[PDB]
Amino acid sequence: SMTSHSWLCDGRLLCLHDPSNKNNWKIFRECWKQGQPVLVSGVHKKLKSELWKPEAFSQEFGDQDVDLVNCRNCAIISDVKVRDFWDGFEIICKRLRSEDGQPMVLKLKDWPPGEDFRDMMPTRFEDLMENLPLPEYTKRDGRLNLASRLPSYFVRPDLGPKMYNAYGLITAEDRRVGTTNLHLDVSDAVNVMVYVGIPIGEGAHDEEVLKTIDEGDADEVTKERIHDHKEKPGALWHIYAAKDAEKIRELLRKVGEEQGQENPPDHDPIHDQSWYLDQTLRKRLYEEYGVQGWAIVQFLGDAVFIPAGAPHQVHNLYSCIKVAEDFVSPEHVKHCFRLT
Ligand SMILES: N#CC[NH+]1CCN(c2cccc(Cl)c2)CC1
Ligand SMILES: [Cl-]
Ligand SMILES: [Cl-]
Ligand SMILES: [Cl-]
Ligand SMILES: [Cl-]
Ligand SMILES: [Mn+2]
Repeated sequence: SMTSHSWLCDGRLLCLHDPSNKNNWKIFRECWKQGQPVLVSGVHKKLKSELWKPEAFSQEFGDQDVDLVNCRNCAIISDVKVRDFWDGFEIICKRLRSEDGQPMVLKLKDWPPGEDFRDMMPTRFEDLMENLPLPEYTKRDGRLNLASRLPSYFVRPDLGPKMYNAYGLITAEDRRVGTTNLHLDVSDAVNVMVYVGIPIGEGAHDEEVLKTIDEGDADEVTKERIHDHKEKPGALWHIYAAKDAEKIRELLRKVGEEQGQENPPDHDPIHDQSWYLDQTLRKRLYEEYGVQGWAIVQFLGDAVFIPAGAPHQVHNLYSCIKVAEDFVSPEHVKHCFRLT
């Protein structure tokens, strides 16, 4: 039977089922006030699927100049054409190769660039913004979005949205690498999975994905969602409460010193965006500092709500197109205030 919502993370994560239900705010606002992330499923069913395909981005925008990142070693591939990324998104025999002769796991950096999404892709901009869940929070002029209403005593988010495009991580060694390293944002955000590409040709990485989910600490109901085999999994997230950010900084200063890094006692390993918490580090955070997080598998059409100040990291299981919008809820406005 259709239902309004369910729970993941053993009851610690709200999952809303109908992205356009006018009563979602009643269930959402209690969890949100407590500093929890929230998941909303089904947004892909609201969108024009032909606007969110890799082949369309390559056809329309392929001659633009861009930089890529090699996810395995953080090397920058400078000043290549955006088609060199898009044409290898699903077809492994078309990917740029490292020296070792393997196909690379690449991230497309800052594309569309800065605040240019709306000007470059007006039809994509309209399709996303008209279908975002919790619209009183997430639309540029929603009644519960303070972004347009705050003085300069508050850090205001840039004009969005922002697209996040990267290949899936493949090997056993890749399990310890991030697509996006551990960081935090002073604004709230909603991140929507608009396309998942599951490859062919050398796309025999389905088996190692079914060991990542597990070691990633995903709950039994999420696992039930993986093992049912009805929906496409895109990315594994770990999110931590804003209140636990300093304890995470303490762990990462201890680990940096153990690994012979030479850092001042006050430096900020979360702002540096240089760490990915692997299974070893997540267990050390729990055992040594008493910190628990949320392990979230984002499927096609899932919207992840990330609270302001909450440290978070992202690991792509398959090739993903994500689109994110920043907003400033009244519940979390303290995180962007410039004093005390
Ligand atoms: N729409 C659709 C059909 N989908 C094909 C891909 N399926 C898949 C493939 C690899 C891993 C996991 Cl968990 C799921 C899900 C069903
Ligand atoms: Cl908070
Ligand atoms: Cl467009
Ligand atoms: Cl709303
Ligand atoms: Cl990163
Ligand atoms: Mn972020």
